[PDB]
Amino acid sequence: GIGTGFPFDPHYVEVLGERMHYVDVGPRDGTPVLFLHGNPTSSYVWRNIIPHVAPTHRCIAPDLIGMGKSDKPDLGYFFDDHVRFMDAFIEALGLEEVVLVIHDWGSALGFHWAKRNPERVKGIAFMEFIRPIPTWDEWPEFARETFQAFRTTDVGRKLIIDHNVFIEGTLRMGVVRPLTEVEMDHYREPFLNPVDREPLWRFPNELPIAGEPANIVALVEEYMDWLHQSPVPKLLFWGTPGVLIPPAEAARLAKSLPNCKAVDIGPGLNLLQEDNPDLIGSEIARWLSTLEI
Ligand SMILES: [Cl-]
Repeated sequence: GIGTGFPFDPHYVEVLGERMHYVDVGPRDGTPVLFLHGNPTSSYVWRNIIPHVAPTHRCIAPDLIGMGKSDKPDLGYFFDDHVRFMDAFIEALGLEEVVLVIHDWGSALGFHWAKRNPERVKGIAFMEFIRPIPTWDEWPEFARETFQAFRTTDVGRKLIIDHNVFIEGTLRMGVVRPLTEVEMDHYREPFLNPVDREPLWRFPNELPIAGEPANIVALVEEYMDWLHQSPVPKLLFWGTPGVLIPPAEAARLAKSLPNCKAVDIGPGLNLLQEDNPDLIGSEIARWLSTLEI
Protein backbone atom coordinates (compact mmCIF):
# COMPACT_ATOMS: atom_id res chain seq x y z
CA GLY A 1 0.00 0.00 0.00
CA ILE A 2 0.87 3.68 0.25
CA GLY A 3 3.89 4.21 2.47
CA THR A 4 3.42 5.53 6.00
CA GLY A 5 7.05 5.93 7.06
CA PHE A 6 9.20 9.04 7.12
CA PRO A 7 12.72 7.60 6.74
CA PHE A 8 14.52 10.89 6.01
CA ASP A 9 17.45 12.02 8.12
CA PRO A 10 16.78 15.46 9.66
CA HIS A 11 18.64 18.50 8.43
CA TYR A 12 18.46 21.88 10.12
CA VAL A 13 19.40 25.41 9.07
CA GLU A 14 19.21 28.63 11.05
CA VAL A 15 16.88 31.10 9.31
CA LEU A 16 16.17 34.57 10.78
CA GLY A 17 17.22 33.29 14.20
CA GLU A 18 14.98 30.21 14.07
CA ARG A 19 15.80 26.61 13.18
CA MET A 20 14.07 25.19 10.11
CA HIS A 21 13.98 21.47 9.34
CA TYR A 22 14.26 20.04 5.85
CA VAL A 23 14.61 16.79 3.97
CA ASP A 24 17.67 16.71 1.68
CA VAL A 25 18.24 13.59 -0.43
CA GLY A 26 19.50 12.68 -3.88
CA PRO A 27 22.68 13.57 -5.75
CA ARG A 28 24.54 16.66 -4.56
CA ASP A 29 25.18 17.89 -8.11
CA GLY A 30 22.68 19.32 -10.56
CA THR A 31 19.62 21.49 -10.24
CA PRO A 32 17.75 20.87 -6.96
CA VAL A 33 14.03 20.18 -6.78
CA LEU A 34 12.40 22.20 -3.99
CA PHE A 35 9.17 20.72 -2.55
CA LEU A 36 6.83 23.10 -0.69
CA HIS A 37 3.94 21.79 1.44
CA GLY A 38 0.87 23.69 2.65
CA ASN A 39 -1.79 23.57 5.37
CA PRO A 40 -1.92 21.51 7.64
CA THR A 41 0.89 19.30 6.38
CA SER A 42 4.71 19.16 6.41
CA SER A 43 7.43 17.53 4.36
CA TYR A 44 5.61 14.30 5.38
CA VAL A 45 3.18 15.02 2.53
CA TRP A 46 6.01 14.42 0.01
CA ARG A 47 7.30 11.18 1.57
CA ASN A 48 6.00 8.91 -1.23
CA ILE A 49 6.75 11.33 -4.06
CA ILE A 50 10.41 12.13 -3.30
CA PRO A 51 11.55 8.47 -3.76
CA HIS A 52 10.65 8.68 -7.47
CA VAL A 53 12.76 11.81 -7.94
CA ALA A 54 15.67 11.27 -5.53
CA PRO A 55 17.44 8.66 -7.75
CA THR A 56 18.23 11.35 -10.35
CA HIS A 57 17.79 14.75 -8.64
CA ARG A 58 18.46 16.42 -5.32
CA CYS A 59 15.22 16.80 -3.39
CA ILE A 60 14.87 19.51 -0.74
CA ALA A 61 11.66 19.57 1.31
CA PRO A 62 11.48 22.15 4.12
CA ASP A 63 8.95 22.31 6.89
CA LEU A 64 7.41 25.77 6.85
CA ILE A 65 8.13 27.90 9.91
CA GLY A 66 5.80 26.89 12.73
CA MET A 67 5.16 23.50 11.09
CA GLY A 68 6.64 20.01 10.94
CA LYS A 69 9.96 19.82 12.79
CA SER A 70 10.75 23.51 12.29
CA ASP A 71 10.83 25.93 15.21
CA LYS A 72 7.57 27.54 16.33
CA PRO A 73 8.10 31.20 17.28
CA ASP A 74 5.22 33.35 18.49
CA LEU A 75 4.28 34.86 15.13
CA GLY A 76 0.98 35.67 13.50
CA TYR A 77 1.95 33.21 10.74
CA PHE A 78 0.59 35.49 8.04
CA PHE A 79 1.47 34.60 4.48
CA ASP A 80 3.99 37.45 4.69
CA ASP A 81 5.74 35.69 7.60
CA HIS A 82 6.05 32.51 5.54
CA VAL A 83 7.39 34.56 2.63
CA ARG A 84 10.09 36.09 4.83
CA PHE A 85 11.17 32.72 6.21
CA MET A 86 11.07 30.86 2.90
CA ASP A 87 13.03 33.62 1.14
CA ALA A 88 15.66 33.34 3.87
CA PHE A 89 15.64 29.52 3.82
CA ILE A 90 16.41 29.49 0.08
CA GLU A 91 19.33 31.89 0.53
CA ALA A 92 20.63 30.10 3.64
CA LEU A 93 20.98 26.88 1.61
CA GLY A 94 22.75 28.84 -1.13
CA LEU A 95 20.29 27.69 -3.78
CA GLU A 96 20.75 29.26 -7.21
CA GLU A 97 18.43 27.81 -9.87
CA VAL A 98 15.70 25.41 -8.74
CA VAL A 99 12.74 23.40 -9.95
CA LEU A 100 9.70 23.89 -7.73
CA VAL A 101 7.16 21.22 -6.72
CA ILE A 102 4.38 22.97 -4.83
CA HIS A 103 0.97 22.45 -3.23
CA ASP A 104 -1.68 24.51 -1.42
CA TRP A 105 0.04 27.31 0.56
CA GLY A 106 3.41 26.01 -0.67
CA SER A 107 2.23 26.95 -4.16
CA ALA A 108 1.53 30.55 -3.14
CA LEU A 109 5.05 30.67 -1.71
CA GLY A 110 6.55 29.08 -4.81
CA PHE A 111 4.66 31.12 -7.41
CA HIS A 112 5.27 34.36 -5.49
CA TRP A 113 9.00 33.60 -5.27
CA ALA A 114 9.12 32.58 -8.95
CA LYS A 115 7.35 35.76 -10.10
CA ARG A 116 9.93 37.83 -8.19
CA ASN A 117 12.91 35.68 -9.27
CA PRO A 118 11.98 34.18 -12.66
CA GLU A 119 15.61 33.71 -13.75
CA ARG A 120 16.08 31.18 -10.95
CA VAL A 121 13.10 28.91 -11.69
CA LYS A 122 13.63 26.18 -14.30
CA GLY A 123 10.23 24.53 -13.93
CA ILE A 124 7.14 24.38 -11.73
CA ALA A 125 5.16 21.26 -10.91
CA PHE A 126 2.02 22.18 -9.02
CA MET A 127 -1.26 20.78 -7.75
CA GLU A 128 -4.27 22.01 -5.76
CA PHE A 129 -2.77 25.48 -5.72
CA ILE A 130 -3.73 28.90 -4.37
CA ARG A 131 -5.75 30.91 -6.90
CA PRO A 132 -8.39 33.60 -6.40
CA ILE A 133 -11.75 32.04 -5.56
CA PRO A 134 -14.12 34.67 -7.00
CA THR A 135 -17.15 33.85 -4.84
CA TRP A 136 -18.07 31.38 -2.12
CA ASP A 137 -20.10 29.49 -4.73
CA GLU A 138 -16.79 28.32 -6.22
CA TRP A 139 -15.73 26.82 -2.89
CA PRO A 140 -16.90 23.18 -2.58
CA GLU A 141 -20.42 23.12 -1.14
CA PHE A 142 -19.61 20.31 1.29
CA ALA A 143 -16.88 22.44 2.94
CA ARG A 144 -18.34 25.94 2.54
CA GLU A 145 -19.93 26.78 5.88
CA THR A 146 -16.94 25.40 7.76
CA PHE A 147 -14.36 27.43 5.86
CA GLN A 148 -16.57 30.48 6.41
CA ALA A 149 -16.60 29.69 10.15
CA PHE A 150 -12.82 29.14 10.12
CA ARG A 151 -12.46 32.77 8.99
CA THR A 152 -13.58 34.25 12.33
CA THR A 153 -11.72 34.88 15.58
CA ASP A 154 -14.46 33.24 17.68
CA VAL A 155 -15.87 30.08 16.08
CA GLY A 156 -12.86 29.60 13.80
CA ARG A 157 -10.32 29.61 16.62
CA LYS A 158 -12.48 27.31 18.75
CA LEU A 159 -12.59 24.80 15.90
CA ILE A 160 -9.00 25.02 14.69
CA ILE A 161 -7.01 25.91 17.83
CA ASP A 162 -9.06 24.50 20.70
CA HIS A 163 -10.37 21.37 18.95
CA ASN A 164 -7.73 20.82 16.24
CA VAL A 165 -10.41 20.42 13.55
CA PHE A 166 -8.06 21.22 10.64
CA ILE A 167 -6.01 18.12 11.54
CA GLU A 168 -8.69 15.78 12.87
CA GLY A 169 -11.34 16.67 10.30
CA THR A 170 -10.38 18.93 7.41
CA LEU A 171 -7.20 17.02 6.53
CA ARG A 172 -9.09 13.73 6.28
CA MET A 173 -11.89 15.40 4.31
CA GLY A 174 -9.14 16.54 1.90
CA VAL A 175 -8.16 12.96 0.92
CA VAL A 176 -10.40 10.51 -0.94
CA ARG A 177 -8.88 7.33 0.45
CA PRO A 178 -8.85 6.71 4.21
CA LEU A 179 -5.81 7.85 6.17
CA THR A 180 -4.35 5.36 8.63
CA GLU A 181 -3.68 5.95 12.32
CA VAL A 182 0.09 5.97 11.73
CA GLU A 183 -0.36 8.64 9.06
CA MET A 184 -2.66 10.69 11.30
CA ASP A 185 -0.10 10.50 14.09
CA HIS A 186 2.57 11.89 11.75
CA TYR A 187 0.25 14.77 10.85
CA ARG A 188 -0.72 15.34 14.50
CA GLU A 189 2.82 15.39 15.87
CA PRO A 190 3.74 19.08 15.25
CA PHE A 191 0.46 20.29 16.75
CA LEU A 192 0.01 18.25 19.94
CA ASN A 193 0.15 21.49 21.93
CA PRO A 194 -2.81 23.81 21.20
CA VAL A 195 -0.62 26.92 21.55
CA ASP A 196 1.29 25.78 18.44
CA ARG A 197 -1.78 25.80 16.19
CA GLU A 198 -1.72 29.46 15.04
CA PRO A 199 -0.53 28.63 11.47
CA LEU A 200 -3.45 26.22 11.05
CA TRP A 201 -5.94 29.05 11.70
CA ARG A 202 -4.15 31.93 9.99
CA PHE A 203 -3.78 30.04 6.71
CA PRO A 204 -7.53 29.63 5.97
CA ASN A 205 -7.94 33.28 6.99
CA GLU A 206 -5.46 34.22 4.24
CA LEU A 207 -7.20 32.24 1.48
CA PRO A 208 -8.21 34.65 -1.32
CA ILE A 209 -11.96 34.04 -1.42
CA ALA A 210 -14.60 36.54 -2.59
CA GLY A 211 -12.04 39.34 -2.59
CA GLU A 212 -10.80 38.88 0.99
CA PRO A 213 -8.16 39.50 2.20
CA ALA A 214 -7.61 42.15 -0.46
CA ASN A 215 -3.81 42.07 -0.13
CA ILE A 216 -3.60 38.31 -0.70
CA VAL A 217 -6.00 38.50 -3.66
CA ALA A 218 -3.76 41.16 -5.25
CA LEU A 219 -0.56 39.15 -4.70
CA VAL A 220 -2.11 35.95 -6.07
CA GLU A 221 -3.54 37.77 -9.10
CA GLU A 222 -0.05 39.10 -9.84
CA TYR A 223 1.57 35.67 -9.85
CA MET A 224 -1.27 34.18 -11.91
CA ASP A 225 -0.78 36.97 -14.47
CA TRP A 226 2.90 36.04 -14.64
CA LEU A 227 2.12 32.32 -14.94
CA HIS A 228 -0.26 32.93 -17.85
CA GLN A 229 2.56 34.45 -19.91
CA SER A 230 5.88 33.11 -18.64
CA PRO A 231 7.55 30.40 -20.75
CA VAL A 232 8.65 28.53 -17.58
CA PRO A 233 8.02 24.77 -17.97
CA LYS A 234 4.90 23.78 -16.03
CA LEU A 235 3.36 20.50 -14.88
CA LEU A 236 -0.14 20.55 -13.37
CA PHE A 237 -1.66 17.64 -11.46
CA TRP A 238 -5.40 17.58 -10.84
CA GLY A 239 -8.00 15.22 -9.43
CA THR A 240 -11.74 14.72 -9.33
CA PRO A 241 -13.56 16.52 -7.75
CA GLY A 242 -10.65 18.56 -6.35
CA VAL A 243 -11.04 21.32 -3.78
CA LEU A 244 -9.15 24.45 -4.82
CA ILE A 245 -9.67 23.78 -8.51
CA PRO A 246 -12.34 21.70 -10.27
CA PRO A 247 -11.42 19.33 -13.11
CA ALA A 248 -12.71 21.33 -16.08
CA GLU A 249 -10.91 24.48 -14.91
CA ALA A 250 -7.73 22.48 -14.34
CA ALA A 251 -7.81 21.04 -17.86
CA ARG A 252 -8.66 24.48 -19.28
CA LEU A 253 -5.81 26.07 -17.31
CA ALA A 254 -3.22 23.54 -18.43
CA LYS A 255 -4.15 24.30 -22.04
CA SER A 256 -4.01 28.08 -21.46
CA LEU A 257 -0.71 28.22 -19.56
CA PRO A 258 2.39 28.22 -21.78
CA ASN A 259 4.45 25.04 -21.84
CA CYS A 260 2.19 23.25 -19.38
CA LYS A 261 1.59 19.50 -19.22
CA ALA A 262 -1.49 18.27 -17.32
CA VAL A 263 -1.86 14.97 -15.47
CA ASP A 264 -5.22 13.65 -14.25
CA ILE A 265 -4.46 11.65 -11.08
CA GLY A 266 -7.94 10.14 -10.80
CA PRO A 267 -9.97 10.61 -7.61
CA GLY A 268 -8.65 13.46 -5.52
CA LEU A 269 -9.64 16.30 -3.21
CA ASN A 270 -6.85 18.57 -1.88
CA LEU A 271 -3.93 16.35 -0.77
CA LEU A 272 -3.49 14.70 -4.15
CA GLN A 273 -0.17 13.29 -2.89
CA GLU A 274 -2.14 10.98 -0.56
CA ASP A 275 -4.43 9.64 -3.29
CA ASN A 276 -1.93 8.93 -6.09
CA PRO A 277 1.70 9.44 -4.98
CA ASP A 278 3.17 6.98 -7.46
CA LEU A 279 1.74 8.71 -10.54
CA ILE A 280 2.71 12.14 -9.21
CA GLY A 281 6.27 11.07 -8.43
CA SER A 282 6.82 9.12 -11.64
CA GLU A 283 5.43 11.94 -13.79
CA ILE A 284 7.58 14.56 -12.03
CA ALA A 285 10.64 12.40 -12.71
CA ARG A 286 9.72 11.94 -16.37
CA TRP A 287 9.03 15.66 -16.80
CA LEU A 288 12.33 16.62 -15.14
CA SER A 289 14.17 14.51 -17.72
CA THR A 290 12.76 16.79 -20.45
CA LEU A 291 14.02 20.04 -18.88
CA GLU A 292 17.27 21.87 -19.58
CA ILE A 293 18.55 21.40 -16.04
CL1 LIG B 1 -5.79 26.84 4.36
